[PDB]
Formats: sequence, structure tokens, C-alpha cells
Amino acid sequence: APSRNGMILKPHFHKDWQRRVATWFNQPARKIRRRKARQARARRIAPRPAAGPIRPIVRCPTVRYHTKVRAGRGFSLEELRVAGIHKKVARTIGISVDPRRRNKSTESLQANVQRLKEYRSKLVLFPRKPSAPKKGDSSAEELKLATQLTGPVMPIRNVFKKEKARVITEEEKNFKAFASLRMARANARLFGIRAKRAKEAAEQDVEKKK
Amino acid sequence: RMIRKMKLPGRENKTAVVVGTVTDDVRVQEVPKLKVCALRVTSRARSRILKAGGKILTFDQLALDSPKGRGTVLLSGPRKGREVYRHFGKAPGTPHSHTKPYVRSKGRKFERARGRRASRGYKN
Amino acid sequence: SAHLQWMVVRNCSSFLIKRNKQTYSTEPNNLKARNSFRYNGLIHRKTVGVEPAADGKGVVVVMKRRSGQRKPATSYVRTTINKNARATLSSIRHMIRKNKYHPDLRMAAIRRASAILRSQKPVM
Amino acid sequence: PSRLRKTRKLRGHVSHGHGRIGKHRKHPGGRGNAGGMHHHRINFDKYHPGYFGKVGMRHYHLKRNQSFCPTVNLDKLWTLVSEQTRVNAAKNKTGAAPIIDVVRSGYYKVLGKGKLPKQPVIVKAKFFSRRAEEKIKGVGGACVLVA
Amino acid sequence: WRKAASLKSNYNLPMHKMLNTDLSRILKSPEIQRALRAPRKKIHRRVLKKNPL
Amino acid sequence: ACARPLISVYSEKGESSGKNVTLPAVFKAPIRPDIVNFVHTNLRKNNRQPYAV
RNA sequence: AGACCCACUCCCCGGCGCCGGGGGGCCCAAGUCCUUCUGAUCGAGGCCCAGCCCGUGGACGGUGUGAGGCCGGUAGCGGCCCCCGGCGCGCCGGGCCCGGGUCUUCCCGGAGUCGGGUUGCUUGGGAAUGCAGCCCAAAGCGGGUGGUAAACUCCAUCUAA
RNA sequence: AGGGCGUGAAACCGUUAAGAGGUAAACGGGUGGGGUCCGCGCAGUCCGCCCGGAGGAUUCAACCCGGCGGCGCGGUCCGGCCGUGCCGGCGGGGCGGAUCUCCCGCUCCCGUCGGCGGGGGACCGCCCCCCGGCCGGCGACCGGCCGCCGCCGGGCGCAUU
RNA sequence: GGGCCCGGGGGGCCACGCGUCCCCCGCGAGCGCACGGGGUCGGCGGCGAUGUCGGCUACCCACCCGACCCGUCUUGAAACACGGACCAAGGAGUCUAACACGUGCGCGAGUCGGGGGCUACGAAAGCCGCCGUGGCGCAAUGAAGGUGAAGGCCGGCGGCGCGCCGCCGGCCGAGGUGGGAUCCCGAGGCCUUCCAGUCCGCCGAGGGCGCACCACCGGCCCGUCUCGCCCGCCGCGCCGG
RNA sequence: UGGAAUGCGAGUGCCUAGUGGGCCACUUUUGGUAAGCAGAACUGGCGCUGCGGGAUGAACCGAACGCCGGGUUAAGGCGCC
RNA sequence: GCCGUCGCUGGCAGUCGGCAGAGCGAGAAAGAGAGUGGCGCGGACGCUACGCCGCGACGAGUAGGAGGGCCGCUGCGGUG
Ligand SMILES: [Mg+2]
Ligand SMILES: [Mg+2]
Ligand SMILES: [Mg+2]
Ligand SMILES: [Mg+2]
Ligand SMILES: [Mg+2]
Ligand SMILES: [Mg+2]
Ligand SMILES: [Mg+2]
Ligand SMILES: [Mg+2]
Ligand SMILES: [Mg+2]
Ligand SMILES: [Mg+2]
Ligand SMILES: [Mg+2]
Ligand SMILES: [Mg+2]
Ligand SMILES: [Mg+2]
Ligand SMILES: [Mg+2]
Ligand SMILES: [Mg+2]
Ligand SMILES: [Mg+2]
Ligand SMILES: [Mg+2]
Ligand SMILES: [Mg+2]
Ligand SMILES: [Mg+2]
Ligand SMILES: [Mg+2]
Ligand SMILES: [Mg+2]
Ligand SMILES: [Mg+2]
Ligand SMILES: [Mg+2]
Ligand SMILES: [Mg+2]
Ligand SMILES: [Mg+2]
Ligand SMILES: [Mg+2]
Ligand SMILES: [Mg+2]
Ligand SMILES: [Mg+2]
Ligand SMILES: [Mg+2]
Ligand SMILES: [Mg+2]
Ligand SMILES: [Mg+2]
Ligand SMILES: [Mg+2]
Ligand SMILES: [Mg+2]
Ligand SMILES: [Mg+2]
Ligand SMILES: [Mg+2]
Ligand SMILES: [Mg+2]
Ligand SMILES: [Mg+2]
Ligand SMILES: [Mg+2]
Ligand SMILES: [Mg+2]
Repeated sequence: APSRNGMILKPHFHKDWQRRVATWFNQPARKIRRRKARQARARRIAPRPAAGPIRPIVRCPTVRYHTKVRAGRGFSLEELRVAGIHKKVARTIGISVDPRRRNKSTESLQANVQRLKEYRSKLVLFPRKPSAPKKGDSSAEELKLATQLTGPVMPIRNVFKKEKARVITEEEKNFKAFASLRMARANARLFGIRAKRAKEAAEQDVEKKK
Repeated sequence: RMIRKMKLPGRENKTAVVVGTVTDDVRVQEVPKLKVCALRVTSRARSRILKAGGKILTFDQLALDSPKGRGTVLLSGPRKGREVYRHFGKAPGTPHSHTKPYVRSKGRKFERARGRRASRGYKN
Repeated sequence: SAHLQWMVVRNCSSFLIKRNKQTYSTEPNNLKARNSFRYNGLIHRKTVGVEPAADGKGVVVVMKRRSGQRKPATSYVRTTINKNARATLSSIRHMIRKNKYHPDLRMAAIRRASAILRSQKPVM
Repeated sequence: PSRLRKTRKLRGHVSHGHGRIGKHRKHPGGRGNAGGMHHHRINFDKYHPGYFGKVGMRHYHLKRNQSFCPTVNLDKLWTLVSEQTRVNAAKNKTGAAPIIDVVRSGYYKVLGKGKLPKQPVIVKAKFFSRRAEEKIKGVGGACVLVA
Repeated sequence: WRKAASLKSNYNLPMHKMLNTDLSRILKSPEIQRALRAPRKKIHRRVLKKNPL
Repeated sequence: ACARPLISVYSEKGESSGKNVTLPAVFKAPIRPDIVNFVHTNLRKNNRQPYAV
């Protein structure tokens, strides 16, 4: 029975919910398991970055988030072809590669090319044969000063261009923004029917001739 | 609100006494110099008041400055400001009772159907 | 301050003892041994104590000097008065009055320095 | 803390705070919101008016991020930039006007509620309100749009 | 209270709800002692009612 | 208050060395036993292990 | 796949053989020191100026109450000895005879399945979300999806059986 | 503690002691009678002052020496220390800033020429540290000489104290 | 009778000063006694060591008055209403989620790391801010497409016919009335031999600014209706305002 | 001259348990021959409440309760119990 | 007479002592105010202010509510 004043609250406890209860008493006992296997991995890959392969720079969908930038899954084969890295040899120098990505824009394609250049330049490569250097391989002076980088590699930081204070022109003060929004919204909500009404204005006024 | 209650004509060079806390109000740009005495002053209202040039006393400093409380202005924040006071009064669903109901969420289909539409049933 | 750390010590001390509807206190320099702001021997800036002398005879008087306040080692001064029953009760009296040193404790100090003399005579 | 609860003062009284005449039976009104239309109608009409029925159009695959538009009022518009940007335009003399980018702070629409301080601004935002744009002209300033 | 915490992200010592916590010195201070009525420290216990007749 | 004294470091032989350190400002923060207790009687519920029939 | 070009010898497995985590076995500090309680002390007092001794060991258990110092133990990047494995380097007998870039000519896909009807169940999926039975039953600039059934026309998006 | 044996309650029972008994027993108020032990009852409190009465000290005041402590508007003594103080500076430094602007990544157009990925640098605020000025505190935070006072110890007091 | 029983010629007065002007014709000391802000005696007497003193309670007994067996449902129970032979131990408003109000605490237009990560008791505690994603709060309203929270005075120009309408450039600026703790001014005054005479305080006629809150009236945003007249321009329109 | 008397500090806000079988009496009162019956109105009770009286007693008369000493009453009483 | 509750939103930091002067119960809003001229070294108690003290009025109670328990049970962090 309801009291005087309160909520109409629906509790979702009409199933045998006591059987499928999940308690988190092992949460501290799994944070140590993950951290332990994270340092067994950061010790198995000795000088290689501890976070893993480098990830690309990636906008987000969904206008809620389409102004932040993120770290994707891999570098599209377009960006690898522009940077000049074989798609089957990229995965062996810690470059991430997923083929599913497209590149519609260019401002991001060149951002990821500049990203591969900035990585293939910071990359210290060890020679396949230890006792004998090779051609495409960092010289023995680096390898002794080669450390294991912690955290993500080349971390991705949302930046904003600093725009200095201008002086407002009489073309900027002339711009009625709200009218421009309500007009572009009308001229878009009505574009189809306007074009059809004008196809009728042009299909009738021709009959008068013949 | 302490600005506009201390700008009223006559009460210049007085100490604004409060018993609660003096929060900031980010939607005010100019701050005068104020002699104030409250229990708490938030760390972004100490800044504004002191950069203005006002004093921030305590209740013991006030009790030493003016024991009988001469030269003071008692204030108190809005009491019906709490969102709680919107559910109080005449119960909802009652002729001319603009009282807020208790609802899980607010939306199209959360208490908008029968006791609100003149179409579906009635409305008050 | 005294009233501050008294509002901390008034109930959750370790010398506080509460049984049989009475409430005494076992502080070092508490004379009358009762739990009160006035007679507490650890809260104030100037206290007085009257202990029995370590040997059989005499009464030691423990004043708390002003200069050393956070230095427990060099904070208290002690003076053993192994005299007759009356000169010692005119020396404690002078020690307190003529020095104007926590003067509301004087009759308490005499009443205690007499309990010690009485508890140091040969029993019957 | 059970030692503070009300069942510790209710030891020794027979009905345990629940009545001699009308006992504390299990469910003497039904379970949950039962009888919303029959025997709990005075309560579902005095306290939850409009709880029964339909209204409006459905929208099957609603995605709450197509309609994302958080607003900021003019009163706290000047709080998005630092303080040495609002006062630098005070001390300024060449008429320069600071550019307040709102979508960079996390708002899309600009509503105009508060008063403004008398100095020019260039408000970059996604959506503007009529009054929010008039209060900006009336002080001297430009309402830039950003898609 | 003027220099923030360096090792923590943003932390300043909690402020004080009263500074001079020595209300003995506050109470026997010339500021306050002058602004008081004389103490009414006389005890007037119940007067037995005799019979005026 | 506001006056922060000058504590003196004590050598390992008990005798005071020459080094001094100005009393850090933490040692003037407000003493709040109610806050200390409320925090203690909640934080030490956390190291507790489950138990049930 | 042909031609033009440039670039270019470790990669793998199998042993032989030697190079620095786990399990098991054994052991590693110091009071039974003086008086005194008891049926029995692990109790009580003492042990200077090495403030009785050890302490990286004062967890615990046993021992005739109650024990850091009686015993097993505890601490220790403490020791000693067995076995397993890994990580290593040589050597043998095998493998494998190898790549990228620009043109040119070529080739490119999963059917009683998708799909439609209808019936039953299921789903938040609402003119059918999914699944299944029966009937109809494909295409190849095709097919599916684009959360309201249908026609037209655009675009997006993957490439099912 | 005597082989279902630590402690060994209650109901129930046996025997011993004491009382009682025809309105079932029990019960509340009020007394009286008897018991049981307790008070370790049975010559009844002490304490301050003063007066007298008989004795005993190595004893009072006042001075001198040494130590200690309190207080000091020592009007305003010397030297410190701090200020959730206030101004100054031919000062050094760190944090922050949606305040501004030589080298460098890479980019479009012929080493010239424009956009931008990066540290300087300028500036503003805060903070810290040396400089002078006052202000004011040392009662959450003092040191020496000077003064007054108290106390303790050692003398000196020969006893109408 | 009343008028101090208006005026003239033996007992009781909380009456007993000198110096005028004038109508009526600021401190004397002592000394006691007490129907006086709730009891004292500066009054006594008896007994007290193997039989007596005290012990209200607690053990037994006696007598007088009172006195029905508890829990329970019930208008009503001592009930011919039900449970109850006796004793021991066990035995019934718990925990989780949600919500609401109240309350304490920290921060406060912000707030919170709960998830993740970094560094015996410790599975704890500490830390991260370019881990604050995200939750809740900071904006509502409409089914929706969507829209989204003071204005006024001033000149100058165009229009209607002195007002209004639109139009550029000024300055003023976030309502009002009533009640309203609190605070502010203050005419006058708060004694010591007498007046002027300042500072410090305090009281106070009257007058004010008015916290919170309450009532009322205005104003502002969205939906909706009614009546209208105008302005906007890359698209002049089933357009927008 | 705060515009009759008498009395008394008021106003307001949340949260809220139990209850929603009632019964009796004076007076009025409907059905019924009537009923310790069924049903209403007003006030007071019992329920939730002892105490003195009515020998006894839910409701009648007096009177409402902390634990006690003195005094006086109410309603009822005063041959004996 | 005693206990308790309620009210007075009562009183008490004034224990202001040879750096002394011991008062705020009294019918009448407000200073035991300043200045400006005519020997013997002595004095009970108090004040856990969540404490102490003074005045009046009051005291039934089922269902129910609230408070106070230096009432009691078992374990935990401290402390005796
Ligand atoms: Mg209910
Ligand atoms: Mg009850
Ligand atoms: Mg029941
Ligand atoms: Mg209840
Ligand atoms: Mg019920
Ligand atoms: Mg229930
Ligand atoms: Mg029905
Ligand atoms: Mg043992
Ligand atoms: Mg021993
Ligand atoms: Mg042991
Ligand atoms: Mg030992
Ligand atoms: Mg050993
Ligand atoms: Mg060993
Ligand atoms: Mg070991
Ligand atoms: Mg099924
Ligand atoms: Mg189903
Ligand atoms: Mg389509
Ligand atoms: Mg035994
Ligand atoms: Mg045993
Ligand atoms: Mg046995
Ligand atoms: Mg017998
Ligand atoms: Mg009888
Ligand atoms: Mg029953
Ligand atoms: Mg019945
Ligand atoms: Mg019967
Ligand atoms: Mg039954
Ligand atoms: Mg039975
Ligand atoms: Mg039990
Ligand atoms: Mg409720
Ligand atoms: Mg709350
Ligand atoms: Mg019922
Ligand atoms: Mg009837
Ligand atoms: Mg009942
Ligand atoms: Mg009643
Ligand atoms: Mg009655
Ligand atoms: Mg009769
Ligand atoms: Mg009587
Ligand atoms: Mg009779
Ligand atoms: Mg009662």
C-alpha cells in the first residue's frame, strides 16, 4: 500500500535475484593479479614499450563527442602506404594496423602520416643478428641507451588553437545569427517540396504551349 | 545577494553578519570592499573579497570588535531555495496546486496522461 | 588553547574515571583529583601540584613555568618543603598569592598539603 | 547501528509497535502498486496525477546523442575564459574583442539570461538564441557560428 | 593556508571557524567587559508566607 | 593562530643539534574529534572480512 | 603472370654438448640466571656503569597455570644438498632457395541458401528482433542493413549462406 | 575429580533444623513475635583557635651568600623570532595563465616565400627566498643584564622566639 | 452627612525647625528589644561486656483491612471464551535495493573516483586531474518539429496623423506595495554644593534602511488561442523574425 | 481615548504511527406489542480509568491518580457487622 | 516535605584581592563615569558551563509516538 506522498517506484526484484548475486570481494585480489601479469608482460617484452603498439589519432562519431580526439585501433592501410611501411612489417615494429578503417578526410590522414613519421623516427631498432649489425638498424650507441617506455606511446592530448583577440568588423556585427539558423533550417525542411512545386510550375506552364 | 543587500542606501561602513556560509557567485563581475563575519567563506569567495580589499572577520573577532553588535547587518540566505520546498503545499492533482510531484524520471510518458490532459480524463 | 583542548579532554581522556555516579581524574598535577576545567593539571598555561615527597617526610610543590610550554621535560619546576605543618602552609600560600600564580587554587593547595602532612604523621 | 534503532525500545510491548486491533499482517493492500485504479485511486490521483494513459508519439530507436545540446547562460558566459582575459579587455584601448569559444568549453547553444559587462566579445558557438544574440549586439559584439 | 599543497593536486588546510579559541582571554577583555550589565549574583529563595491576620 | 614556532631537531644522542625546522602549518589546523571519529569508525569498517551462515 | 627497377642470408625444427624459476630434504640468536609463590611454573621481585641476553627473530604451537630467551618454529637478496624446467651459447644432420616499387595483361567467390508468404515460440524490438516448420524460390553495377507497411529516386555501409 | 568421572543451576525428591497449621494456597499495606547473622556495638565523636599547666629541640624574626620561579607600562633596556601584516627593490627562483611573440618539425607554392607540430622570451597573479621601512605579537611562539616579589638550600641567630 | 467636619469667638495627630519671596484669610552618632527574608537550646535524664543495644529491608509466624489467574480477541473476561502441569536452554521487524523527509559532517555552483591505474596488520591506507569519461546540480517547456527566461528615459531620421511606429548614436540602470527579527540617526535626559563646560558611555519621542519569510500586484521563458500591424535578405518565399 | 465585556503568547511548516467492529446515559427521536432489540441527533462517559459511595457492578452520584504528614469536604452515611 | 516534567527561551566567566576594596531585590527609560572653569601580608564553597544555582506551575493512561538509561548481552579499535 502506498503511503501519503512518494514515488511510484518499480523494483526489479520479482525474479530469483538472490541466486544470481555477484559480490566484488575479489576486486582487490584481481587488481593485484592484473598488475602482476602486467609486470610479467612488461618484463617479457624487455625494451619494447610497456603499453604496446602505437595507436592512431581518431575523431569520434556522434555529435556528442565529435570534438574530442581519441586513440583508435590501428593505422589504415592508406596511412601506411603514404608513410611507406609494408602492412605486414608494420606489426613487427609495434605499429598497430587494422584494415577496416577508411580515410574520407585529409586533415586526419596527414595527421596520422605525421604520426608515423614521428614514431618511425623515435624508433630504436635492434639488429636481428646481435653479433652483426644490419642496414636498417640503429647503431650500437643507441641500443645501450634504449629504455622501456612506460604508459602509452606518444600519448594523444586534445589541443585547442589559441586565437588572439581581434577587433570586430562591421561585417561581423552585421551578421544576424539567429535569423541565419532559422532560415537555413527552413530552407532545408522545405527544399524537397519547393523543388517539386517548381517542377509542377514548369510542367503545367509548358502544356500551355503545345 | 550580499552585494545587493549591502548596497541599500544608508548601510555603509557596516559589517555584514551571516550565520551560514558565504558562497561565491560567479555571475557577478565587480566586487566592492566588504567587512564580513560568517562561519565559513568558500575558498573562491575569500579570494574575491580580499582582492577587493574587504575584511573577513570571525564570530570571535566580531564579538571583540562590537560586543553588543553595533554597526552590523544580519543576513540569511534564502530558506525556500532548497528544491525540497517545491513538493510542499497542496498535493498535485488539485485545482491550482503548482506543486512538483515525485517522479522517477521526467519525460513524455511519466505522469503526463490523465490528471493533466483535458483530453484524457480531466485536469486541475 | 585551554578551552579548546578541554573540549577534547572533557570526556575521552585516559585519566578520566567514571563509576558509582562520581567522575574523578588521575592527571599528574590535578589537585582535588576531580574532572573539571578549573582543576585539570594538563590543559592550562599555569598549573599547581602538591605531591608527597619521595622519602617519608616533606611535600613537593610543582609549578609549571611559562616559558617552556611545548617542552615537557623542562616545563615543570619542583620544590620540596620538608618543614613543620604551618610554615609549609604559609609557603604554599605565599608561593601562590604573592606570585599571583593561578590564585583560585590556593585553598585547594593548602587543603591538599594538609592531607599529606596528616597522611605522614605516625598512625594511631 | 541496531543499538540506536527503534526495535530496541520495542522489547516487552506485545504488538511491537504495530497495533492490537489491526495486526501487522503480510500484504493487506496487495503487493507493489496494486489497485492503482480501484482501491488506491485517491492516492494515485492526489499524489501521482497523470500516471495512467498514453500521450504523444513513440520514437523506436532513440539515441540520446543526436539531440545533444548543453546550454550556457550569458550570466556565466564570462566564466569560460580566464580572469586576465576579461580584465585585459578592460585595460585594453585598441578596441580588440576577446574570442570566447563555447564549444571548446563544452556547450553548444548560448541562451541569454543574465546581464553582460560593457565590453565587446566574439562568441563562437554552435547554436544561438534570439535574445542571447540581441544582448550581445546591444553591448557590441559578434555571434560567430561553428558547425 | 597561502601556499597550496604541492604533492596533492589541489588541497589547502581547512580554515578555522574561530581563531582566538581562548574565550577566557576574550571574556575578561576590556572590549567586552565594559559592555555588560552588573552581575545579579544574589540568590532570592522562596519567602515563607506568614499570615497578615 | 598564526605564529608558527621553530622546532629544533634532536640528535641521536638526545642532545639538541643545531638544525631547526619551522613548525609546519598542519600543526595549527582545527582539532575536530567528531570528524576524526566519524572518519575512523567508517574507514576501519573497510578492512573487515565477510561472514555469514 | 610477364617486363623495368632497387633491395638483399637469417628464418625454422631435431638432437649432441655446456652456460646463470618450481618442488623436495636438512640446519642456523638469546635466561631454564639468582631469591620467592605452587601440586607444577610459563607467576612476583632482582639482574650496576654492556641499564640480565638476543632481536632483519616480541607470529604461533607445545611444554604440570600465564614463556621473545625450554622445544619446534619466526626473521633473513640465510646456508647446504637432490630433482624438474626455463632462459643461453657452440656443434651436427636437416630443411628453405625466397623480397619490395612503379607500369602492362589478366582473374575475382560459398543456393532449397538469401528472400517473400504463412504458422508456432521468443524478444524492449512495436505493419513480425530472433529462431523454427510448411509452400514459393532468386539475383550478380548483385545482395543485406540504414528501428513504421508500400512505390520512386538518391546516397551511406558492409560482402551472408 | 572414582572409568558417560571439569564446574554440577532449576524443576522434583530424601533427611536434618526452625516455625506454623479447620474457610485451598499465594498475595499488597501495616505492625508485632521469634530466629539468622551483622555492627567485630557495649562507656562513646573529633577538628581549628586561644588560655593556662608541666617537659623536649640545636628553632623564629631579621640579616649574608647561592640557586630557582613569577611580574615588568625596564613609560619607550639590549639581541632575537614570527605575523591567515602593511609599503618600498639598479634583487633572485619556482607554479599557474583561454594575456602576448628567435630558432625547430613538417606542409603548399619557386634557397627565396606562406600556413602550422616546439622550446625559449615578454607579460600578469600567487608563492618562496634575500634587501630597508614601519606596524604589531612572543598568552598555541623568547634569550641576556636591571628592578620588585616568592621559594628552596647553606650560613648567622641561643631563645620572653 | 460632605467640604483637611468651610469660617468667627478632654483626648489624639506618620504635626513641632529658623530666614524670606507668595496666593489663598540630602550623610547626627551610638545602644539594645523584637509576633520582623522557613529551629534553636550558651536545656536535661536514663541505662550500658556473656546479656543486653541497634538492623526499616531479608527468613519464619501471628493478626486487622484490602485482595478473582495471567496472556489474548473483544462494546465488554475472574469467566460455563481459548493457550498454560512444572523447570532449563533456544525463540520472532533482519539484511540488500529504491524512494521521501529530518538530522550531523566536508566541499559549495559545483560535487563525488564508487570503475580503472600508480606506489604481518594490509583484501587496509595514500596518490592520479590530460584518469571527472559519467552521475546528480547548474533551464525549462512542447506530443513533436523546436523555441528557451527586466527594461526605461534622451536626442537625431523616416512614417502615420501631438502621440505612436519603426531607425541609428547617448546615459540610467534588475520591479513595487504591506507587514518584518536586526541595525542606523536622536529632540530630550541619566544628581551629589553651584553654572557653564568637552570626551566617554547608556536610555529614549520620532524618523530611516530594511534579512529571511508571507500576502498581493507587476515583469520574463515555453505551449496554446484571439486581434492585428511592421521588419529582415544568398536564395523574395506555403520563408524567417 | 487602539473605540464592548472576560480570558489567554500566538502564527506557520514538514515527517508521521495507531484507528477506520464500538457501547452506555440524560434529553429529542424512527421501526417494533415490546426487548439487556434495530436506527439517528446533542452533550458526557465506558472503551484507554484508578479512587469514595450505590452490599455486589464497564457506563449510576461524587471525583479523576507522582510518593508522604496534618486539616476539611463531596456523593453517601452514623443500632451491630 | 520529597521525586520528577514543563516553563521562566531565568541567574553564574565577578574566584574582577596590599597592581585589593569585595555592591547590583529595587516601585518609576538611562554613569556607585572622566577630566574642564567659578602595625599585623590575611579572606569558606564554587565552574565535569553537556556544569552548578533560583523560582513558580504541573504529574491518569490502552493502541501509538518520542526521549533518557553510570540498565543488561556478545565481539572490535583505543584506554585503565
Ligand atoms: Mg499505514
Ligand atoms: Mg504501549
Ligand atoms: Mg497481536
Ligand atoms: Mg509503530
Ligand atoms: Mg493495517
Ligand atoms: Mg507489513
Ligand atoms: Mg470497481
Ligand atoms: Mg603455552
Ligand atoms: Mg621473571
Ligand atoms: Mg610462548
Ligand atoms: Mg623475560
Ligand atoms: Mg631456539
Ligand atoms: Mg630456531
Ligand atoms: Mg624463513
Ligand atoms: Mg516454450
Ligand atoms: Mg514472452
Ligand atoms: Mg531510403
Ligand atoms: Mg572436581
Ligand atoms: Mg582443566
Ligand atoms: Mg562433576
Ligand atoms: Mg518439625
Ligand atoms: Mg475483607
Ligand atoms: Mg485471544
Ligand atoms: Mg462478542
Ligand atoms: Mg459464565
Ligand atoms: Mg480461538
Ligand atoms: Mg490446556
Ligand atoms: Mg532463554
Ligand atoms: Mg512517506
Ligand atoms: Mg539530507
Ligand atoms: Mg477491523
Ligand atoms: Mg442501540
Ligand atoms: Mg478495544
Ligand atoms: Mg480519554
Ligand atoms: Mg471514570
Ligand atoms: Mg444496590
Ligand atoms: Mg489525607
Ligand atoms: Mg453502610
Ligand atoms: Mg503519566
